[PDB]
Amino acid sequence: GTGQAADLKSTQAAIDQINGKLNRVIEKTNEKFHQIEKEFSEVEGRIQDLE
Amino acid sequence: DYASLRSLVASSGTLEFITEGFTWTGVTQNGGSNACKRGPGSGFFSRLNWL
Ligand SMILES: *[C@@H]1O[C@H](CO)[C@@H](O)[C@H](O)[C@H]1NC(C)=O
Repeated sequence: GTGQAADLKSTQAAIDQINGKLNRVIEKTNEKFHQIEKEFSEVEGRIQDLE
Repeated sequence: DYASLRSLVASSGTLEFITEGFTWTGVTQNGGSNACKRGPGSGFFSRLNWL
């Protein structure tokens, strides 16, 4: 007759590759605490334009 | 702080000057100088009033 079946090893090989890069993209996010001020209230000029 | 002033005026994009009614009682207004010759004789900073 007519049948259909999937190959586990070829599908697993592709998933192992994508899960590897999915780990590579979300791994160890930077941890920043006391930084600089980015939103300002009034004009300051030289230092503010550089910040 | 010449740099800070030059930056904010540049970011403003308008030299629009609205003259106001300042009451300077007991002092002589509109002083002139030799180095600031405007037109015929002595002149002044157009947006400044020397008391
Ligand atoms: C400049 O400022 C305003 C323009 O909106 C006007 O009322 C004023 O008379 C102008 N003065 C000169 C000298 O251009």
